[PDB]
Amino acid sequence: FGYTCEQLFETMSALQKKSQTNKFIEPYEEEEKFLQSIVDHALINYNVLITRNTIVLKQETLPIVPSLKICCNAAMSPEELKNACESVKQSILACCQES
Amino acid sequence: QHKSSMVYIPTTKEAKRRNGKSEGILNTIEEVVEKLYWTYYIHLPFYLMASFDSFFLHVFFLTIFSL
Amino acid sequence: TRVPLCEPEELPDDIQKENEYGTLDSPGHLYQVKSRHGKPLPEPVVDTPPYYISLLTYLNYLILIILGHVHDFLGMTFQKNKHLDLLEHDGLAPWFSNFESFYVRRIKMRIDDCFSRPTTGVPGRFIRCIDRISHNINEYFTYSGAVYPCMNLSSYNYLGFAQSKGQCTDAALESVDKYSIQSGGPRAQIGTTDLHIKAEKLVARFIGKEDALVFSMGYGTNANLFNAFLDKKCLVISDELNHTSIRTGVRLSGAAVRTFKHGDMVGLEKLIREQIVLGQPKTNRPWKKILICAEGLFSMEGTLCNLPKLVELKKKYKCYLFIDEAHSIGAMGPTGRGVCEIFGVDPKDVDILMGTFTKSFGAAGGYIAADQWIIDRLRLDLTTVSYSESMPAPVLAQTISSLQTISGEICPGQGTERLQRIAFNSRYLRLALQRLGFIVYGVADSPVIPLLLYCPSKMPAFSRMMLQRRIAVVVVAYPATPLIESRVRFCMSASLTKEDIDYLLRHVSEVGDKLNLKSNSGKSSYDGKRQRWDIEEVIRRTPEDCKDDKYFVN
Amino acid sequence: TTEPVKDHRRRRAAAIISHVEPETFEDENDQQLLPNMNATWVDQRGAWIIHVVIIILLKLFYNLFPGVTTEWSWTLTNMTYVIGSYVMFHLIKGTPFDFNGGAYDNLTMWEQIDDETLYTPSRKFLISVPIALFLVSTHYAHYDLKLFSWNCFLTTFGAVVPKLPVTHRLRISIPGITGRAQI
Ligand SMILES: C[C@@H]1CC[C@@]2(OC1)O[C@H]1C[C@H]3[C@@H]4CC=C5C[C@@H](OCCC(CO[C@H]6O[C@H](CO)[C@@H](O[C@H]7O[C@H](CO)[C@@H](O)[C@H](O)[C@H]7O)[C@H](O)[C@H]6O)CO[C@H]6O[C@H](CO)[C@@H](O[C@H]7O[C@H](CO)[C@@H](O)[C@H](O)[C@H]7O)[C@H](O)[C@H]6O)CC[C@]5(C)[C@H]4CC[C@]3(C)[C@H]1[C@@H]2C
Ligand SMILES: CCCCCCCCCCCCCCCCCCCCCCCCCC(=O)N[C@@H](CO)[C@H](O)[C@H](O)CCCCCCCCCCCCCC
Repeated sequence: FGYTCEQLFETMSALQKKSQTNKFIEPYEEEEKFLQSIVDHALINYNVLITRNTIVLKQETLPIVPSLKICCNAAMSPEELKNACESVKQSILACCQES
Repeated sequence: QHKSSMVYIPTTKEAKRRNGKSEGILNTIEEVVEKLYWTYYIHLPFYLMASFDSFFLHVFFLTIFSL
Repeated sequence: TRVPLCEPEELPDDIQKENEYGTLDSPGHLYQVKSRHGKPLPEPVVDTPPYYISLLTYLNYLILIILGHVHDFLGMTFQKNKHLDLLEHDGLAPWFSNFESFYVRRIKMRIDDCFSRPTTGVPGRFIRCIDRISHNINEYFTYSGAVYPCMNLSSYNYLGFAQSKGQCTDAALESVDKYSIQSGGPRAQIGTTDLHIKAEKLVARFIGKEDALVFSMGYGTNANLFNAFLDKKCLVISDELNHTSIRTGVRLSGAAVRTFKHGDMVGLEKLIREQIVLGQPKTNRPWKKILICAEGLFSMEGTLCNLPKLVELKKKYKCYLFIDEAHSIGAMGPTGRGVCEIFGVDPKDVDILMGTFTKSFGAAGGYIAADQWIIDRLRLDLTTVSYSESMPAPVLAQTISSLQTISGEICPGQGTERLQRIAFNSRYLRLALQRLGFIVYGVADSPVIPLLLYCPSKMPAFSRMMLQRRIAVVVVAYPATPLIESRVRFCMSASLTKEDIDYLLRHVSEVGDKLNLKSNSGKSSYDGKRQRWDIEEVIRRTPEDCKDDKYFVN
Repeated sequence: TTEPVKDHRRRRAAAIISHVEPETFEDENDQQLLPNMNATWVDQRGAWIIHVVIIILLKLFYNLFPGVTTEWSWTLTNMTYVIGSYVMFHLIKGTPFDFNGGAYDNLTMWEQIDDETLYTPSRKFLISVPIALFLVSTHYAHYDLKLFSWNCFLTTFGAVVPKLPVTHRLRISIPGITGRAQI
């Protein structure tokens, strides 16, 4: 995508200080769309559901970049967790390929 | 109607008239004293105060009257 | 030294049902309100007491303020070891300094027994209170584990939906059986179910807007709503008697704030004109936008806002309108739609409508209604939706049941009886109190009837004497109110009946005669003559005459 | 040194004579959001005759003791009224009730009256009452200039001088006699 975290932080801080009504950044949208693409690809092929970190960028004040998360609870079984880990690893590897 | 679990408290007038306490000869003075005490006590701050300060203010008013 | 846990009482069904909701006596005790059709709202009129009452109030407060400082100074100067909370131990400041806690310690402390009272069971028309004994001066309490019933005129259940046996309770239990009590998380990743969307559409249709949103808490709703679309370059014009949540939300938003006097529209128009002309501070550039915040019904005063004038002004000067109505969304109106129904104003004129379910529907939460193209943006721009927990299932079931009951779908003729009962009760109580000789505020239909007590030392006496008669009331005072005017706020409910009101009228008449609380002038009666009616005549003649809409000054 | 992101630091005076700095945008919003309750009660109903009633009672109580002299009694009631007014109006700075942040931490009640608007009727009444009291006291009975000069000096410097617009928003800090005042 050709952008860094510091540039995004400076752009957001400048936009907040200038009090501009319209706050739209393209590379952030592309990154969010890509991560949602991994999520959807993992959902359609295999019956495993994960989610990404949902944030509002225009309200934050400290630096932050989009990410992904996986949760677990105390009612699961080890074999299913291992199978899900393998499935999500395969999904990530397949989506990140074709460079 | 239907009964409930409420205990109704009778009013002062009903209790007095059913108790036979009302006596014309020796109750008018009591009522006058009650009125004089309550009127004096309510309209002036004694009821949010402390015992020492309330007694001090009572003595102050009593001395003011006596002088 | 600890609050005991009270064992539930075992009683037959009929007795408990009567305790929760009271059966009607006669069908002549109902009243159906009528629309206004847009006729102008007259300026309110307020009555005043004589001078000597105010003079005595001033002397009382002056003496209290002097003595408080005398004690504070002497105690802080000499007896240091006793007061270790207000002194620094080892290079650490105290949690709070003495000055900001002066009012709480010096005058409020002597009255702490009339403010917080533990209760148990469902709050209906009879509430069970725990018995407690005071030690020292309201420093700590000792409990003997004894309970006794009282009549409640202090709880927010206007339509009487707080019950333990009914269709709403059945729906809540069924929802608990079907959906568990646990939620998933924020309503952007997991935690949204079909019940949420059903409640959304039901509320949107009930209000009359096009789309809506539902939140788990009302205070958070107001505190987080404003920062999504307001900025430093905008202006907010609001009344002087708004709720704390609006103030917190506006503070977090960061915009400029101008305030106008209560009930004045000439001043409002002048302020709008001046603010439009002047512009931004120190630069005199035009504002980006202007927003008007108001309240549907004010609980401390029991008065309505003149909506048509606000709509006219916002149409003429191109401004936006925000209306807060939590006390008037279910208890007021010919059919209970809100403030937009009595005045005949089309709902599309107002921009944002907000309300809470706590007061009338018996469940906790809040909502917001607006147009589709606004809700679509707000569902993305809000911080409550993607960062905070979601609403549970039983509360949603209770709210849906209450709304379908009021709308007239699930049960044919239950809501209308409740509306008529609450209207009649409010009118009868207000008229009887005014004919006795007291002073009340209101607009002849609000469920809030504030009776004014002026001397500082009369509120605790009134509270304790009403408690001895087995009646529960709530009294407010400084600074929540103007210094001179203290009051007791009555909250009328549909569950109470007429005989309860007669009992209350007799007891309050006796207590007021004892405490010298009835001081009325000719500005409160329509004939211009001060009226002191005897009690039995009031009871005989008021319920018939309370229906005619000419006996009320405002 | 390291610079804070958001700075709200109290600064004290650094000279014998000084004036308090004008407020900022955020402070102005904080003061305008919520009405002030320390200055509202002055303009309300029955708030003017109260001073007259207090004066009448103070005269009677000080005259009640047989041993007092009329000149001495009037001087003592002047002592009481002037000291009470000075303590309430000009001595104490702050608000007993808590407002947003510090808020009115620097100004006195006389400065807070009527949103700092000058030449208001309440101010006229409050400045005229001590003058009328002084003239009534002077004309009422015989006097000698010995205590008269000091009495008029106290009346001027404890009641009149603080009310002038020149002393508005003004702070005086002696290096050792008086503590430094926040600006
Ligand atoms: C018949 C007979 C005749 C004679 C008689 O009896 C009857 O007639 C009786 C009639 C009496 C007078 C009646 C009425 C008053 C007014 C009262 O008014 C105080 C109100 C002020 C505070 O005073 C309280 O609190 C003080 C706290 O220091 C106590 O001081 C120390 O007390 C102890 C040592 O003394 C030790 O504990 C410590 O050394 C320390 O606590 C003091 O005692 C106590 O009164 C409020 O103002 C301040 O508020 C903040 C304080 O919190 C200050 O700080 C702030 O500064 C920045 C703002 O600029 C902020 O930003 C910062 O955050 C923040 O730090 C702020 O500057 C300043 O404005 C002061 C007393 C007086 C004259 C009485 C005297 C005694 C009599 C003559 C009796 C007499 C016996
Ligand atoms: C041998 C004899 C020698 C004689 C020597 C004479 C010595 C004189 C001693 C003087 C003692 C009295 C001096 C101070 C007493 C009063 C000072 C109180 C100040 C305490 C803090 C004030 C804070 C204000 C915030 C506040 O709560 N404000 C208001 C509400 O929001 C406030 O609560 C209410 O409005 C009530 C105040 C109105 C009552 C009318 C007062 C006007 C006349 C003052 C004369 C004082 C005369 C004292 C007998």
